[PDB]
Amino acid sequence: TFIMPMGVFQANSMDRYTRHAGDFSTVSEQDPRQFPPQGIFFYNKDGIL
Amino acid sequence: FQEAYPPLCSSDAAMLRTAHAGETGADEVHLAQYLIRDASPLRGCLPL
Repeated sequence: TFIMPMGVFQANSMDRYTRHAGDFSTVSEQDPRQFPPQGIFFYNKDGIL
Repeated sequence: FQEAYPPLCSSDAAMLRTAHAGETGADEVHLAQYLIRDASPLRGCLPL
């Protein structure tokens, strides 16, 4: 049996760190990763996402 | 001998472990936190 957390938001502002400056940038003036997550992605039996 | 061996300890959980799927962190101090590297006789034991 596998268990997986979905909507978990890291509440501490210390825990919301980035390992480098330009890791996942966009064209958007607001980085769309600060927002709390709403899904989770894994692999299938065949390796499909 | 009246001494105490310090273990792998750090004041931040961020630098306690690195992103390479393997070995742990090795940075000494980042800004004002610290990571005291392991000096105990359990250098190559107790898997993490």
